[PDB]
Amino acid sequence: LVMSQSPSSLAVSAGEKVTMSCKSSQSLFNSRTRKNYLAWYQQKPGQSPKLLIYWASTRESGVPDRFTGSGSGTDFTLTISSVQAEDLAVYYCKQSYYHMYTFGSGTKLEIK
Ligand SMILES: [Co+2]
Repeated sequence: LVMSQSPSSLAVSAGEKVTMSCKSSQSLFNSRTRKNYLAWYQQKPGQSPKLLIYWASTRESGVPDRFTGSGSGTDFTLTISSVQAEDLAVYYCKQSYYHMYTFGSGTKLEIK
């Protein structure tokens, strides 16, 4: 199961908005639980990953609503409104539909 992300890199100014995509090779929706098993992680310079959103659109505790996840099946999106300098990082989507979870290659976000 391959996880494809785009674009590879983004360079924007503070206050702008960005949208990144994550496409799964197989549908990640489960009709029994009615949940898309797709998560988004934020990885800051030299640190371990931080879970941001799970079940495609549900935010973790303390995560600002500037971060918005959406999509279902095979095509997902993570949107960041009014980007801030602190958001500088690499964002990864991760599927937990199968035993062995899989990560996408990520989208690097840099602030000008
Ligand atoms: Co999930």
